[PDB]
Amino acid sequence: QEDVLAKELEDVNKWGLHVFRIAELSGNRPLTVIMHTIFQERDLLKTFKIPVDTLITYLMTLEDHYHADVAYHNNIHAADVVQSTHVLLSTPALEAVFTDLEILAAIFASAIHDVDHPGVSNQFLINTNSELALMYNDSSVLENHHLAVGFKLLQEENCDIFQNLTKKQRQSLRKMVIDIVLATDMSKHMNLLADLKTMVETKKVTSSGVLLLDNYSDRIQVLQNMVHCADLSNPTKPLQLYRQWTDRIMEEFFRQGDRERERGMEISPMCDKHNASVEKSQVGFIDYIVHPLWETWADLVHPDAQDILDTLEDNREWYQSTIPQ
Amino acid sequence: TEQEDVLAKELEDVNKWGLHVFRIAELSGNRPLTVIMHTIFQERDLLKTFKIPVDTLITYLMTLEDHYHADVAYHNNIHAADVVQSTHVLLSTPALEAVFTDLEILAAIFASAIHDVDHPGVSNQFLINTNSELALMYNDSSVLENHHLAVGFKLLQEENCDIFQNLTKKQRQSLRKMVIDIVLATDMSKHMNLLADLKTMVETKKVTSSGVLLLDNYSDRIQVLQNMVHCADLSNPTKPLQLYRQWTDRIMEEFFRQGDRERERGMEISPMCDKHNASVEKSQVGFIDYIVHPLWETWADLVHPDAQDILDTLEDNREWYQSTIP
Ligand SMILES: COc1c(O)cc2oc3cc4c(c(OCc5ccncc5)c3c(=O)c2c1CC=C(C)C)C=CC(C)(C)O4
Ligand SMILES: COc1c(O)cc2oc3cc4c(c(OCc5ccncc5)c3c(=O)c2c1CC=C(C)C)C=CC(C)(C)O4
Ligand SMILES: [Mg+2]
Ligand SMILES: [Mg+2]
Ligand SMILES: [Zn+2]
Ligand SMILES: [Zn+2]
Repeated sequence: QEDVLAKELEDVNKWGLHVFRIAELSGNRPLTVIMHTIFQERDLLKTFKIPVDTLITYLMTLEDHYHADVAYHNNIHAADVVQSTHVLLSTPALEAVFTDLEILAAIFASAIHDVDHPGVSNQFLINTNSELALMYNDSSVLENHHLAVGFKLLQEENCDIFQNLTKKQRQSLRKMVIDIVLATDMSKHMNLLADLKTMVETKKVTSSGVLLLDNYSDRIQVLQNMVHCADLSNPTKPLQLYRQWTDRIMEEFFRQGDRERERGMEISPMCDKHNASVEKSQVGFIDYIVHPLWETWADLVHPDAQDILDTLEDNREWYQSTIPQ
Repeated sequence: TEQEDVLAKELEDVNKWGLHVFRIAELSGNRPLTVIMHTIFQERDLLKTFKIPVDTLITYLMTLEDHYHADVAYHNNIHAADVVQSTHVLLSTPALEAVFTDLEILAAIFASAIHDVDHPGVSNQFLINTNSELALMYNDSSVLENHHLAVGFKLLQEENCDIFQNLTKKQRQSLRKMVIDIVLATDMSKHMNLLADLKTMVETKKVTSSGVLLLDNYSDRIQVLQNMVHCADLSNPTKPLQLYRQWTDRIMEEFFRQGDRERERGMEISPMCDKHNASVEKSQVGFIDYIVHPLWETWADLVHPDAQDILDTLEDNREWYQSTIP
């Protein structure tokens, strides 16, 4: 059975990894085993002199701080964004374009980017005068918290996986992770996409294929949009995976609407289990958010994302066909 | 009481640049922030306008004042009172008459009162470099300024402390957003972009048929309030010299104590923090020339000629410090 876990991990470099099976077979440890695998595969353990036991200790503490009773924003979603970023980092149109530290940053950021998520939105936290929104002054409330927790757990006993980075590497990695995770805030999607579009029209490439990014500002924009794409990758996965993501996000939204209802609060979009339209919402979210983003990312890495974009467009067509006339 | 008669006399100056804020601190039993805020709320009729019970106001003010550190030399309750009172004067400038609502006036004054609460006496960069809990909480981004906001709003929830209890929901929400926008703008790492934006507004300035500044939209209104409180924060070099000198004594002591901690730890000592390699006079001239005067000249332009005397004092003080360079 550990034998079967080992076999599914052999797809760690493929879009559409079997992450829910990996979660079941690993004892609800998909984040730990997928991060462990990606580090071994990318050889970051010896590139950055990380004790393997310290890696595992940190990964397990981190995974423990994802909430088991949150339907979508839990450790399976984290493991899925980690493995998804890992794939997008290997696109030929970006090969060896990022340093081993820029690679460590995007993967570490992916792993911590929703840690300790309570399963309600930033707007809910603001409207209920939550401790979180009070702490963070209503600005990227959750995303600041994910960062703070993800970095704070490094200080637990035998958890500092960056202990053998130089102090300048540590400060560079820290800034990059903060910049990336703060960019997962959906209220920053449109600016982030506008920036990605600008970068596509003025794009420059070694005509032989590989992309040419010269200054940090553009390279962090690509890592921000990359982890953002990974965060928004469910509708681009094989349909049986995507449908499971949809079930969970709707269950999580519906529980938030139940909390807004007990409180007499207005019910947020897609959180009213008595007035929902699950399929129309997915088609809508694809049309206005997910496809504009992934179309621009495919232009950026042309044609390396074509097998990702086709799947997204297949999944949009299927969902639309579940809506009667 | 004799001492209260004299405190009340000094508080008659609350509308004047160069109020004796240090005397008021002494005369009020180390309550300059409480007494100056209370005086200003009475002066602007804010307790009636927003139905603020006087006992609630005093209770909040005293709790807020308590959360400034009495053992920090500059970023303490006296600084807070001074910035409140300077903002109060700047709000009353003729070029801004009837521009801002009572709620905006309330926001600017409240932001000024809380804008450094629980300041530990060390810079953002120090808190980042020492991997402090604060910098870890706030991801190295406006670390202190986020903290001042969080503490200032949290204390409103203490027993009989919610001075905004009778605002409407919409009023509370708009006040909260404006205050956040203002206090985050006190982060000195935002100064250059803030001043560059203020320059643009001066260059494209619109006035009304009455000669008063015309502000069409939130973006321009909050930008003026942001720079107003930022000017009040950077107003020490514009005050009468005997006040300015005491502010300089205090910032240097607070900077020197951070430099000792930096030296204890083998860290490079931050600018102006090395008591063995300091040039107090030259640093004040440098700070005026590169930061304070560019700001105050631009603010003076925005409200021309309302602020000419403040600018003249700033330039006199600059010349005085310059004249003392050996
Ligand atoms: C309220 O606006 C909508 C909206 O009307 C519909 C939305 O539908 C979603 C559908 C989703 C998911 C969504 O993402 C939640 C999310 C993602 C990233 N960061 C925060 C929240 C949204 C949405 O986030 C989503 C949003 C985005 C919110 C903003 C402020 C731009 C996640 C997974 C799948 C299965 C694709 O369905
Ligand atoms: C490191 O940069 C310097 C610097 O080299 C010199 C500086 O001199 C100051 C002198 C000061 C004060 C300073 O302000 C500290 C401050 C103010 C507002 N918010 C945060 C810090 C600085 C300074 O803030 C100051 C700074 C920091 C500001 C910027 C633009 C990054 C405060 C009071 C008086 C007496 C006018 O002397
Ligand atoms: Mg998130
Ligand atoms: Mg400050
Ligand atoms: Zn996420
Ligand atoms: Zn200040």
